[PDB]
Amino acid sequence: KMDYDFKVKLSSERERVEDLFEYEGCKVGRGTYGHVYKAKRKDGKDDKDYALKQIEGTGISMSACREIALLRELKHPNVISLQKVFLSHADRKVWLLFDYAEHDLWHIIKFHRASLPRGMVKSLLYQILDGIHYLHANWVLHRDLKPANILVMGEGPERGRVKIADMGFAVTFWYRAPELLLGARHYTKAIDIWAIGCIFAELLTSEPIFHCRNPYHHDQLDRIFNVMGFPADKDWEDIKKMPEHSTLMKDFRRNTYTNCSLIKYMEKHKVKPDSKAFHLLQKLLTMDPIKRITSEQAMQDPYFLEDPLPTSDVFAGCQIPYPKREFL
Amino acid sequence: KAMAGNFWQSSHYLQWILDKQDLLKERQKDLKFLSEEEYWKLQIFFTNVIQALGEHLKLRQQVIATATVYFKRFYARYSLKSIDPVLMAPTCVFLASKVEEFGVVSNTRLIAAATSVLKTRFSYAFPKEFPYRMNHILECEFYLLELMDCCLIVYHPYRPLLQYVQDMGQEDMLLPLAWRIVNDTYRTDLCLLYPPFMIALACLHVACVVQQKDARQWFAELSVDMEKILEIIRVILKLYEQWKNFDERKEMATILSKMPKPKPPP
Ligand SMILES: Cc1ccc(-n2nc(C(C)(C)C)cc2NC(N)=O)cc1
Repeated sequence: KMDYDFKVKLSSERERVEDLFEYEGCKVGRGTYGHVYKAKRKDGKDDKDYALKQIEGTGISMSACREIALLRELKHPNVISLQKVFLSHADRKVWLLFDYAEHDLWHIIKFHRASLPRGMVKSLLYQILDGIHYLHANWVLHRDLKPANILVMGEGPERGRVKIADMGFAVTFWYRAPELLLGARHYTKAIDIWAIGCIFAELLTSEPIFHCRNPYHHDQLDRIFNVMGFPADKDWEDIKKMPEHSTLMKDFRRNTYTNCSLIKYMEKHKVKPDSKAFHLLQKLLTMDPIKRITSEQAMQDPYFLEDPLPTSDVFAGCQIPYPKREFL
Repeated sequence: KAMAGNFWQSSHYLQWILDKQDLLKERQKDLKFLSEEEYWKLQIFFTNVIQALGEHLKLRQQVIATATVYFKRFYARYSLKSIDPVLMAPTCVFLASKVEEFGVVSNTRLIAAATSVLKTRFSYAFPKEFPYRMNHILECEFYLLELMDCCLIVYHPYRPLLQYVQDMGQEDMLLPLAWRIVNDTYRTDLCLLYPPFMIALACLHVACVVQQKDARQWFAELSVDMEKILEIIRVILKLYEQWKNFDERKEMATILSKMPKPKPPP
C-alpha cells in the first residue's frame, strides 16, 4: 500500500543504532523510563562517550512523545541535550542519544558521606538554579528533582558542568514539598524550588535534610516538622485550603515541634545561621509555596557574590576523586 | 504552556520555515500528474478531512492545527504517491493529539472515527470504506516522525491573534471573524512560509477591512515588515476567490483519481 521505491530508499539511508554505536554490555542505568547505555562510536570519528537510552515500551507512547517533543527544543548548558533519535522499525523501539555524564550528585554525595574544593557546593547550586530557571522560563517543570537527576560531566570539554536530567526511578518522598504531601493536585515551579533547597541542604551536610523510612504521608511530614518546626497560621495562611489539612490537625500537635527549627538543625551540622549560605537556604525551604523564592531571585542572592565565586567547572581545576560508573 | 516564548530559537523557526522556491521545486514531481489548480484543491480537501477527523474525535482547534501542519510538512518534501494521504491524515491527528496532551486515542476509536467521517461526510470522494487498520497507522507514525526530524512542537497564529485583539480592545467585535480567517489560512501554504504572528496580523487586517473598522494607526504603530504582511493578505484574498470557484463535491472524485498511486513490490 506504501510506495516501494520510497520504502526501500528510506530503509537504505536509515542510520541504525546497532550499526553506529558500540554498546553491548555497557549498560549503566535501568528504571521506569528504560535502559541507559554508555556508548562509543564504531566508526571512530569522535571517540567520545555517549549515553544511549532505549525508551521503555514500544512505539510512540505518550511519555516517549513528550521526551522527544521537549528535548528536541530545549537548549541550555545546564540541561541534558538530545543529540539524535533512532526509530527502529523492526521492533518499534525508540533510542535517544545524549552526551555522557560520568558523575551525578547521588554518587558524589554518597562518596563524601562514606568518608571539598572552595566553592563546589556554591557552583553546583548556581548551575542547578540556572538550568531550572531556563526550564521555568519556558514553562517546563521538572517534577522530580533529586541528587540522582543532577548529572555532572567528567573529563572532556564540559568538565564539571552540571546537566539537569530526568532519569526516573531505579520512590522516596525526601525531596517532596509539604503541599504535595497535603494533597495538592498540581505541580508548580515552587515545588521544584523546595527540592533544590533540599539538595542544597544535603550538599552542605552530606545527609538528606528530610530523610525518612495516598497523597498523604505522615512520617514524611513528621520529619519535616522535626527539622523546620510546625508552621504558624501566619507562616502559611492557605494551609487551611489543602485537602488533607483536617488529617494534619487530627494527627499532629504544634506543641510536639516547639523546640524545632532550621537554625537549630543546621547548627548541629556545623553550618552557621549568620552565613549568606544559610540565609539563602531558608528562602528556598519556605513552607508556604507562595512565600518561596524563585529560581531567578535565588541566582541573584548575595551568596553568589561573596568569596569564593562560583566556577564553570564545579571541580575548580582539581583532579576528580570519584570513580567512573559501574556497568550492569 | 511549554516553550510558549521560544519561537525564535525553536525548530519550527530554524528548520520548518521554508523557502517558496525550494517548495515549488519539490512540488514539480506531483505536477507531472496534477495541475497547479488541482494540487491546491487537493490541499484544501485534506485540510477539511483533518478538520472533520478532529471534530468527530472532539479535539481542540490547536490539536487540529498541529495535525494539519504535520501533514503539510510531510508532503512539502515527498510526493502524494509515497504514502496514501487517506492513511496520513488520521496518523497526523493521532500523533498531534499525543504531543498537545489530549491522550492516546484508542485503536478502536481512531479507526472508527476515520471510517465514520469518510462514510458520512466524504462519500462524494470515497466510494469504498476506510481500508486501513491500526497496524497501518502505527507504521505510518514512524515514517511521519522521521520525515519531520522529530520536530513536534508547532506554533500557530491563534495565540498572537488573541494578544493583538486584546491590545486593540476589540475582542468581541473582531475575534470571531479573525479567528475564522486563521482557520482558512491552513487551506494554503502560509504556515510553511511565514512566522505565525505575521499570519495573525494579516487575518486581523482582513477582519478589520470586512467589518469596516479603522485600524490604520494601530497597524502603523507596529514595528513589522509591512510588505511581508501585504503578501499574506493577498494570498488570503486569492484563497476566497478559489473557494467561490471551487466545487469540492463535484470535482474531488476525479482529482483524487489523477493522484499518482503508490507502486507495490515486484
Ligand atoms: C517521559 C520523559 C522522561 C524524561 C524526560 N526528561 N525530562 C527532562 C528535563 C530535565 C528537561 C525536564 C530530561 C529528561 N530525560 C533525560 N534523559 O534527561 C521527559 C519525559
